[PDB]
Amino acid sequence: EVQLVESGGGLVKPGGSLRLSCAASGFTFSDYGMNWVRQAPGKGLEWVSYISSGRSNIYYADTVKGRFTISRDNAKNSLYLQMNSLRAEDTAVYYCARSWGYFDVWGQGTTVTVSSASTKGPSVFPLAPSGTAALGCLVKDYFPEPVTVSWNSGALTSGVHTFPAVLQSSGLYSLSSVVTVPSSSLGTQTYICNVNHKPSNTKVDKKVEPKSC
Amino acid sequence: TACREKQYLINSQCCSLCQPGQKLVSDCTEFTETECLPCGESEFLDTWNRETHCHQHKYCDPNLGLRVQQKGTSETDTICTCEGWHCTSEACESCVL
Amino acid sequence: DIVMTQSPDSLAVSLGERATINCKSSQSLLNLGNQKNYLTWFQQKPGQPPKLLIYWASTRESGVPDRFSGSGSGTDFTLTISSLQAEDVAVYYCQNDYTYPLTFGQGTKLEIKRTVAAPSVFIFPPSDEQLKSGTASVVCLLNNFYPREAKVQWKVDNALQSGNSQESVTEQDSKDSTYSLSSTLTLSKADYEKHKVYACEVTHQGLSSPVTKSFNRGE
Repeated sequence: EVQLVESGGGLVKPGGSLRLSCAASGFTFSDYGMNWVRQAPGKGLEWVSYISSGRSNIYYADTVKGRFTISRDNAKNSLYLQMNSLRAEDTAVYYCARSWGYFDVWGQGTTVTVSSASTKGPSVFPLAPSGTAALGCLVKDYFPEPVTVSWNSGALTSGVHTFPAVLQSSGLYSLSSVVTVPSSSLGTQTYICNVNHKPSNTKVDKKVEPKSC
Repeated sequence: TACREKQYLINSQCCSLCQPGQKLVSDCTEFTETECLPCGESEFLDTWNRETHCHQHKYCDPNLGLRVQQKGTSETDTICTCEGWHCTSEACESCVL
Repeated sequence: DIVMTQSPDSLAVSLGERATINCKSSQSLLNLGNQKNYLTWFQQKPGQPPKLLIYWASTRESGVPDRFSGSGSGTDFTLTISSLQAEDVAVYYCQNDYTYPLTFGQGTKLEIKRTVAAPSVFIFPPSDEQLKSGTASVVCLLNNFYPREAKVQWKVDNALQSGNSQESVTEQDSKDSTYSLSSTLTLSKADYEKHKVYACEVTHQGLSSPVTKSFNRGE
């Protein structure tokens, strides 16, 4: 299918530099105009730059003029954004979006956090249960966003709720994922939450199970 | 017989022209219809035509003090202006302070 | 730079009804050449990129259902979602496709109005693992409720707590339109072993009366 896949985001110190990549598949990459578009956490969409399909003409948004540089490698089916001297107003999710007079296909985005601070991997704790039973995971004290939680490696998805993270007094982030399952399957079926926090290279599988007395 | 509006003649055959934004890849025949193809993302053709190649879009170098007044479409070329700045030539290929 | 300004900022519409989001631009978006108005509508469901709905102000993208309709001309346009559907819940953006820089509207959060549904409350004691580090998180879960207004009150040994808790709410579900909420009371291991009964009291329109769920520390 038509695909755009961004990579190269992460945590970065202010005034430092970062290079984003977008790997295209499913279409004649050389035929389309390629765009970068960003969305700061909580805010709306900001078009960042454009690169044409013909003689690869380039346009930029003023707010990145002089600092970002867009380019493409049609042989490699890749689009690139070299971001230089990142101020912290650059923190956003950066979207890859092809265009033929409108952005009709977008990537899933990669996150870029322009921060004073260091990465901190989350700590994962069970939420064990007592018709329907609820169980879950507390993913506590991490920086920066995002953590992604899955259940049974992607097999359990019905009734999963992963709550938006909250900012803790401590400066760090914490969230929880919960799921409701048949009570009859509590002794039989194994429930595992899988937490990935990329910027700290943290992959954790906590096996939530009912506590014994 | 003479050709109707928006048609062209090729070997005493009245063929339909190509609508704007589209270039010709095949003249018609007594029984098939003229075969056109859309212009490229960075390409345009502004008239009913039997051209075989689209035209490339105007680029608006910001070095030359240009802003894009209207973006290029497949049936219209880009339109460019200056922005603060004031244009030198009447055709406005470049600007100045 | 063109400026796209949307109205309303926020809109709640019942199922089946017609939603109306408006957009005004500072310039005109009419290409006098091909006579097209270069306005574009996007839908952004959460955790997803924006999804193209309508371009050229009125032409619908392929696969967009007929209940999505674009209208307008010049500097004033409209996206009209008629026969509103559970999965229509998103943020909608209009977008200047006329020139560079390409500029979006600020957003319109569409909510789906739904019948009353009571929360389903669960209480979660802290893990022994979390205690071994000196902190105690106690989670209350309000699962699948509507409308969004719900009061959660923590109580330790009937003592009404304040200040030591944080709320989190999921986005409105695309199938059943309910919300979900979690409240987390955070204490030190010290302060947490000083008491026995931990409870949360939920108050919501769908319930008959405020619901409490609790546990005794240790059992």
